[PDB]
Amino acid sequence: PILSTTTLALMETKLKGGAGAFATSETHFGNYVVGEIIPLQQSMLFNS
Amino acid sequence: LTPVTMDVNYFKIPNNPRGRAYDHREADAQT
Amino acid sequence: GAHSLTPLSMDVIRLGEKTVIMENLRRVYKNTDTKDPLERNVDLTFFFPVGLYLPETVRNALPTTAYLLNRDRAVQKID
Amino acid sequence: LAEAATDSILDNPTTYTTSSGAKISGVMVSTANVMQIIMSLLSSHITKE
Amino acid sequence: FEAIFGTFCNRLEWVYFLTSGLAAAAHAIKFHDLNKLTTGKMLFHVQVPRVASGAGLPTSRQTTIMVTKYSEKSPITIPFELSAACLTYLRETFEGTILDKILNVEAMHTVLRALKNTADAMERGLIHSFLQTLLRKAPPYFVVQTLVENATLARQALNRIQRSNILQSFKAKMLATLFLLNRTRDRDYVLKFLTRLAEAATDSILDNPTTYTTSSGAKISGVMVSTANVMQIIMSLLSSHITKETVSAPATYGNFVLSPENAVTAISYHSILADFNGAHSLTPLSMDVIRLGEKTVIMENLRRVYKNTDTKDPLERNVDLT
Amino acid sequence: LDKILNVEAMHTVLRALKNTADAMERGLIHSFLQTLLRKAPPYFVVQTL
Amino acid sequence: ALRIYYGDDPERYNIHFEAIFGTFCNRLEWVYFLTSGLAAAAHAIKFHDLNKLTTGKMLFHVQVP
Repeated sequence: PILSTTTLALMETKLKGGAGAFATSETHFGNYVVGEIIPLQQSMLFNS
Repeated sequence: LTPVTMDVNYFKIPNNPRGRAYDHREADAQT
Repeated sequence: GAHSLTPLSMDVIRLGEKTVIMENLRRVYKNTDTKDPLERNVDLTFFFPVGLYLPETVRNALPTTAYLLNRDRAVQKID
Repeated sequence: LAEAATDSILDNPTTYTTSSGAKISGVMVSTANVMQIIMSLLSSHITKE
Repeated sequence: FEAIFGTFCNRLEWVYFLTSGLAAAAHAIKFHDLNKLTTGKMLFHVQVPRVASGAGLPTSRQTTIMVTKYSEKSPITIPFELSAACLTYLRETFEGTILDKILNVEAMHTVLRALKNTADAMERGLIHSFLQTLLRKAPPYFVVQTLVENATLARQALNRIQRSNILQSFKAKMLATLFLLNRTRDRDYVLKFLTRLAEAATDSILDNPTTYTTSSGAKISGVMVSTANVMQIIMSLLSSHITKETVSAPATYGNFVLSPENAVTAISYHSILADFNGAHSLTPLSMDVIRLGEKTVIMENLRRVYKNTDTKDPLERNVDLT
Repeated sequence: LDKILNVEAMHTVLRALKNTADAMERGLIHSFLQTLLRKAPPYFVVQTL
Repeated sequence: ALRIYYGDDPERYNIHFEAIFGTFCNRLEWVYFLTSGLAAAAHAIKFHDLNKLTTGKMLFHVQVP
């Protein structure tokens, strides 16, 4: 499964945020994110 | 001059100062 | 003839008391239109949901869109 | 990876020897990108015998 | 003696083009006159290797495609002044007295210093023109990266959305490495990015492997130039790879050869008429070589050629970010 | 001129012979690599073995 | 070279160099299989003809300690 996000605020706090945040899946009151199980995204965007 | 109802989500990611990437009848596929 | 040797130059790694020769096949497959068999093309499939519900005075919000990543690293939008 | 394989049946130890007394115990091939990354990542082990 | 002081006139740091580290990207040949050099093109007959690993597929190619590459001329000039009153002291061979000899040897030192000044500023102008011609050939890194990434899916049809995805992909590649060396301070990431620089280029057509060799058996596979600040940071950042070997530059310039095919052109043209009746020597020097993913690139600092001159270095641009 | 066309034909057939005898070796390395790729399992397979 | 490029008779014709360029044909980077690093996983033997080579099997008598 991949990085799925409902609103752009959680998107740009999870992508601007740091490193190793891609495996955390935080659930808000009604908003929710799921992260990728293996680091496939940040292995591509960080290594360029 | 810009509206106050414009989201700060637009300003975090790098985009144009117009708001558009003249026909605005087509929608935006980037945002 | 079967017991004669020659030296050359090669780059050797030492990997846990083992010596393995690294070798690059670029200099044999350069500028030829024969595709190197060492570069395959895997086909991984993903999946992602949109518009779920979370069970249980500002209320919660029910989603209707889903924002994903991109090869060009832009924010996607599926709704 | 290197300890996952097994020995071959007939192998002369006198061929494929380094300048010291270390017999070569295999071979690794790769493309340009991966081998360039490995060459620039583990230069404390990569030497030229 | 009223009062003595000390006066001293320094002689400038000399530099030749072949002894520089930049000459490992050149094939310079001393010709004589360019009036008989007619065209800008020069035909390169180049082979292509074909691997025969298919029993059902014969390649059936002639594999001797010729390429046409056009030249560009660039003159390099310098005004060169000389006082003629000193010149009369030399071209007339004065033999008067010891004071005549002293003014003679002073005029000799004057014209020798002027000759060394003009013959050394000519070489610095030559390195300037070579650097300018090489800067007018290199694309940015994301451009050649998007070229090699989109090599397999090149233009077969008109597709503007494909060009838009191309635009956004090199936009992301550009915003990844706008100022990468300013940004991070870890060695592994800049080593990986420099390796992806070094493997981004292609081979040149004609290159002798026997020239530009290190003390070991590692052929030099390129050259890197930079200014003072960036190269000083890289020297103080990756000292586990920077070492100082003895590279093997050519002894003098190459001398041109004449092909043996105009011989059979000239004999065939005589048949229409009524009746018929150094380049392989080397020298060592000292240069600092990096080892970058089984590639050896020469780092070179252009400070010692552009110091104290009022000619701005073309390697320091001025971008305008908004 | 007969000697010049002679040595030019010699260079032609020598370049053709070197081209075919060197592309044969590259095809040999291609076939050897293909035969070695048709023998290696993935790493987790031999690890679970 | 004087009789060769410029000609036999200097009168009523001359051979005039119109414009010269440079042409160069590279020779490719040679590679042999034994000198490659891949040949450290091989035991290659030059035979002559494979008509008398009947079977695909080859018996290996191997000890076990």
